[PDB]
This record gives sequence, structure tokens and C-alpha cells, in this order.
Amino acid sequence: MGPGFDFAQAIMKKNTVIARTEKGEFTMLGVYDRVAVIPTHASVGEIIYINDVETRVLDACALRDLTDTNLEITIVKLDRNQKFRDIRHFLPRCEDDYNDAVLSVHTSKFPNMYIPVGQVTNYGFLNLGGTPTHRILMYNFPTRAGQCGGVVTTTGKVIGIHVGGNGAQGFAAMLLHSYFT
Ligand SMILES: O=C(O)c1ccsc1
Repeated sequence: MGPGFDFAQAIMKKNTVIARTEKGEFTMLGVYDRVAVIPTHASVGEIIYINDVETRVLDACALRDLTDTNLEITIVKLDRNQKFRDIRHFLPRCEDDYNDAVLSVHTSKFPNMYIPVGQVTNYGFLNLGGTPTHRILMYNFPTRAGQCGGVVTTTGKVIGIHVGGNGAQGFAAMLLHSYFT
């Protein structure tokens, strides 16, 4: 509809795949080369399905901060015959708050879905499904099961991936440039 949705659509059409684990179907953001991200609660194993194709996982790392606190981001290197467009230059360098964000989801359940979530707060600490979690972003949108892994963008920045909600608010894990140097 406008320049928020334009940037969101470019990221979705080139830099997302559908990932399936034993824990469900997720939006998965490709960042550069064969490196992608997914919520840690997807429980990535040795094999994952990518767009319904059996794919070996070359490496997987569940990120934690230097206090040994969950960040809810798993970085995955996929045994795929093609690289992602490099979008590292759209990642923020620091923790921040944002205006006018879009949450974009692409799965079998929610194809080509874009949600204007509005203002995004640096919320910080969240007890997410019982697990203490840091670097959480919050938006005041009533997000639903099936949105996990959804990409949060502003015009020109890829800022986070959706990891949960409480029925009134949605929560994303921050993406930072330093995760992918
Ligand atoms: O390839 C691209 O840059 C693209 C795809 C959809 S909108 C922009």
C-alpha cells in the first residue's frame, strides 16, 4: 500500500523460505550465503524441510547473551545449492525503538501476509513460555499462533523476528549486525 509494505515485500520475495521442524512450520529469514535465522523454540535438528525439501543442517547455534540468557534466535547454515541475497547492511547495529513497523509472514497457513503493527518498543526482558529472554521488541498488535519467524521491518531496516504474543501484544527477538559479521 506504501513504502513500508514495499520494503517488506522485497525482503519476503527474495529472503524468506518456509522451514518445517518437528515443532511446526515457520517463516525463515535468509541473511547471507546459506545462513538463515529461526526462533529457538523451532528446535532445529540435523535435518530440516525448506520449501518442502529435505535439507541437511551444516551448523546451528542458539544464541544467548553474555549473561547466559536466551535471545530466542537460532542461526542455521543450510546445505542448499543457492545463496541468499546479502541483506546484512539492512540490520541495525544497536538495540533501539522504531516507528511504523510491518510484520510479514509466509507459510501454508498465512501466505503473503503483511501486518502494519505500528510503534515498536525496546521491551528488554520477557518471560517467554517460561524462559527468561532478553533483547525483546514489543508491538501492540494481537498476533496469533502461526506468525513465529515472521519478519519485522521498517523502511530500510530488518529489525527482528516474531517469537510470541500474549493475545494483546506481540514480541520479536532483535536482529543485530554483530550476530552475522
Ligand atoms: O527482487 C527484488 O528486489 C524484489 C522482489 C519483490 S519486490 C522486490
